[PDB]
Amino acid sequence: NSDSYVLLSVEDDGSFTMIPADKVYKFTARNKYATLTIDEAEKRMDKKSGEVPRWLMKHLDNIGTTTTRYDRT
Amino acid sequence: TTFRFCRDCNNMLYPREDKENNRLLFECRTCSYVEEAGSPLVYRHELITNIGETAGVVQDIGSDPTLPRSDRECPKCHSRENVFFQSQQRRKDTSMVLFFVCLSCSHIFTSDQK
Amino acid sequence: DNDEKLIIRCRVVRPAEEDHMLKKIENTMLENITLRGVENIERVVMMK
Amino acid sequence: HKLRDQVLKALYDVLAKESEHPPQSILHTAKAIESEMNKVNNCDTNEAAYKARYRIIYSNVISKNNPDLKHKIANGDITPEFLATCDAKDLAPAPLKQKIEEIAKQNLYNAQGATIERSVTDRFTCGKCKEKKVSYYQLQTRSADEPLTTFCTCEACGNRWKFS
Ligand SMILES: [Zn+2]
Ligand SMILES: [Zn+2]
Ligand SMILES: [Zn+2]
Repeated sequence: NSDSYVLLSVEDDGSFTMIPADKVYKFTARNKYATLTIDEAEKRMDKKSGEVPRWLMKHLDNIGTTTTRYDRT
Repeated sequence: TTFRFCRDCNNMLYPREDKENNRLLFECRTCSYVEEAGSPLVYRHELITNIGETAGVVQDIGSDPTLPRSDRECPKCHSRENVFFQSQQRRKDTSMVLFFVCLSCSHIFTSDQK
Repeated sequence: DNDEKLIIRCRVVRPAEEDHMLKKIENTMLENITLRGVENIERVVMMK
Repeated sequence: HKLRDQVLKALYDVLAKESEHPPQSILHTAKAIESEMNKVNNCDTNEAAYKARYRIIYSNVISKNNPDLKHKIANGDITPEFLATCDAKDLAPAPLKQKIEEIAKQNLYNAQGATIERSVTDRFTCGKCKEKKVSYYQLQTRSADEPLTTFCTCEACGNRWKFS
């Protein structure tokens, strides 16, 4: 819907400048929670286990592999 | 039986057991939020069901013209108008019980007397 | 037999990692264990 | 002597726990030893079926529905009788009894099958017994150049035939 929108932003005096919008972008958080690796992900996806462990991510985090960006910083 | 989500981050909570305090603690696999479980019920298969004959009701079922009309009354408002229609579930063993919906009391009632 | 709700209580005995093992053992005992009769024979009815 | 002490202690517990108190505790342990010594007379702790009959009588006592089994077992209904009874369906209680016979009647009816009834008339005549009890039925088989078949069967004996 990036065409039809128009902006009513109040100014300090109360002025309403018309800024015709051009595009709209959507942002999500990412790697907030120590994301995993595609390779070992494929090995979990394959039928090596009939069901993968429920706390397997907790065990990997206790191992310390692929930690958070904040923890690495 | 419902699937709770972590209030910090809308993700599927999983059950995991305390190692020593012997309680189910729904820990988030995304973030570190954890929550104790109200009941020891976790999983439920329910291999037999009989449900679905009733719902799908809108507040203006009678606004559609195609439903038939009768003269049995609603046993709350006593108005003689009604809308009747059969089960909304269709199995090969669903019953010929009927569902009667009125406009005055706006109420659903049946014709079974067992 | 005479209770109002017939119940079975079972546990795994061995001197973490419980749910999926117990679910698979549940699925196995439901799918495999014969009771009486002879398998590959189904519902049976009586004509006069 | 593990079983002959354990079941005696079980009957000690399930007779002291009654509202019918034991001031005749010597009579009640006489009842308990009589119960256990006829109980062994099936098995003598040498057969695996010993514990099953014990579980039947034990949880019939501790059932509640009914509690009146305690009163009738303390005021009569002697214990060497109640190995040879095997009346577990028959006792504790009678509403559950009449429930079971309604269930058995329902199952015996529902296990019966299809009984399509073959309406008869006297219009034709059989070939075997030559009776006019023709279980007639009508249907079309051949191509478009004809009407129906006039299928025939006799119901008095079983003779199927056809009319031209
Ligand atoms: Zn979370
Ligand atoms: Zn009404
Ligand atoms: Zn005949």
